[PDB]
Amino acid sequence: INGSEKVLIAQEKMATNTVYVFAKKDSKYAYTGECRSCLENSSRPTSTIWVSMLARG
Amino acid sequence: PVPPLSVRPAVVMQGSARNQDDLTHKLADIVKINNQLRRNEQNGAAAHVIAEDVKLLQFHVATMVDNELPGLPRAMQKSGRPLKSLKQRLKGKEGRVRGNL
Amino acid sequence: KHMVDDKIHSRARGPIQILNRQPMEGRSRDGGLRFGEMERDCQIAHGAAQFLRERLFEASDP
Amino acid sequence: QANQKRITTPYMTKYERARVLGTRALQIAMCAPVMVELEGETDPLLIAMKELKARKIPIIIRRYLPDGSYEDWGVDELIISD
Amino acid sequence: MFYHISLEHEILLHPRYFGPNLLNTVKQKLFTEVEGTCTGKYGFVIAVTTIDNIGAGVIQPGRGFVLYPVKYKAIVFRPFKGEVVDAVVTQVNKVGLFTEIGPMSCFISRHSIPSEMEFDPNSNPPCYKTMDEDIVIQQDDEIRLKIVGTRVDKNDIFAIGSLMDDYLGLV
Amino acid sequence: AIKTRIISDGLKYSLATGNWGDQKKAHQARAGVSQVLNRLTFASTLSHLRRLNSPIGRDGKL
RNA sequence: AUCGAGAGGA
DNA sequence: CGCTCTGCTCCTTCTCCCATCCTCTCGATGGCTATGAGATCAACTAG
DNA sequence: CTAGTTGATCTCATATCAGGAGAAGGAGCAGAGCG
Repeated sequence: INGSEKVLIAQEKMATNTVYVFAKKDSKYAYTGECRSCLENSSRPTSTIWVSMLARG
Repeated sequence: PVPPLSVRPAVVMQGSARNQDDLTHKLADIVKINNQLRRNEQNGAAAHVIAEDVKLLQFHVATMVDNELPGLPRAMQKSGRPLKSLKQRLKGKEGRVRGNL
Repeated sequence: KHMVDDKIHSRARGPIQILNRQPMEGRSRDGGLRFGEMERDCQIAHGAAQFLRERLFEASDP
Repeated sequence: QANQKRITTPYMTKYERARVLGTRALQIAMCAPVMVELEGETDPLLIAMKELKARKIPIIIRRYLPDGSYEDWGVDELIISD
Repeated sequence: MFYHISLEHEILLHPRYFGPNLLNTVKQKLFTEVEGTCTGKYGFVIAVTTIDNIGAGVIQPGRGFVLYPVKYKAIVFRPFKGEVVDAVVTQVNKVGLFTEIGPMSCFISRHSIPSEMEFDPNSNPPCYKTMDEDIVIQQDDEIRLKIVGTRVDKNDIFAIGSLMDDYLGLV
Repeated sequence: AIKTRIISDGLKYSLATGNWGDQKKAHQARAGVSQVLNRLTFASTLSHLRRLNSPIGRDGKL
């Protein structure tokens, strides 16, 4: 580009369409299951859906 | 108070194009809206129009002295970079106090 | 790649920045070296008040 | 403050020695008379150190106290250690 | 007005003048500094009378100089509005009359002078004379005046006087 | 109707600067993509071409 | 020249 | 017998800070509205 | 001194995700006086 050799660096990201159950120590939720969902042929950003459990008390 | 030219130097580029400081661009916005409000109060203008003009003048002055107001939009400039207000000029590291004194 | 000739630099009353009339930054700009906050603290501990004033007032931007 | 009773140390501090030597060296460099004899010394710092060793520096150290008063000590009145 | 006032000053001294005689050098430097000087607030200083005190000389750090604060008795001259003083006439002209009060030279316009004293450029000495030609105000004469205005230029005071008030005339 | 400068200048700008996103959103855009190829030695070029990046943020101290 | 970004050195 | 005045707790904003110094490349940055008439004034250009 | 001409200078028109930690406000509320 404009005589300058430019190299694209591969960028890490969490995989999509997979359910990942984490547990944040400092939060109102005990457990949270997230899913960054994205249609096969991308047209919009990743729509993250969370399904959490409220912490006891 | 509009500062002197030393606080906002107009640096000349390689050619003759004199680039103005962020403070000068912001003062240009402030003077524009101030004159606009002055004429709108002097001549025909609706109350809501004057209110919008006063709101924009408030935004310009606030973003001149402090640009990182939570929630509000950042005062923009050409190339999509936010302006450096008087507060960022001396806020922390690489400011006046820590970075030049 | 790190050869000393590309790193050696010296200054004695060279160009200064426009906004604050202090030495420039870099070898390429013939700039001066930064006498930072930690250097100020070191010289305060030394008790060298005139050297501290020379570095932070007289050798930078009188 | 009563000069008959000065409460500060009778020793010259390292900072007092440093500043007195620098000041007197500048004075010598600006063509002030020298109080000691000189063999071949031309560096003002060497002359100032010779004057300090000889106790012949015409300077008074005004040491300020936290309360606001001060005590005046002649360089010949203080004990030079280093 | 002649007066005798104590005044304060501070003067720097180079290291060359430390020497075996120091107080004398500060004294003479003060004299050469404020002898014949003039200030608008204390008026003109005719001379310095006597040096009262020579404060402790403080060595300025980073500079070889030493500043000595001096207190000295000096006699000043300050003209005042409404004051009456005897003056000596020096020049007569159709624009006005010039008289010297000590170091100052004051000019009086014909408008301020009473209309009785005519111009007389035809006289051999330029002089002011009345209808009767009794009073004669010419060069080198001694005449009383009332100082009405004062003006300082380049730190030098120049006064203005009036001859209108009664009993202000030739001595 | 087709002002071709959108696609052309967009891809060119993004690869030229590394700010990965629209040129107007120059602060919401994430930089460090599309770096200048390192041509100092053949190993540096190969490694730069096989480089991966975890965009966790260098400021993060976890 | 300025600003930013990036790559590095200790 | 219902009102006030606390002052405790739980949450919510909100705002501040995030080592020092040094070298280099590389991209972006550029701000231009118009036109005409009336009037004053201050400087030449003759008188 | 007196007009007359000529520039400058100014005024007026017409367009529409892997932070944290502390401080301050606020709200719900338990309870104590107390008229």
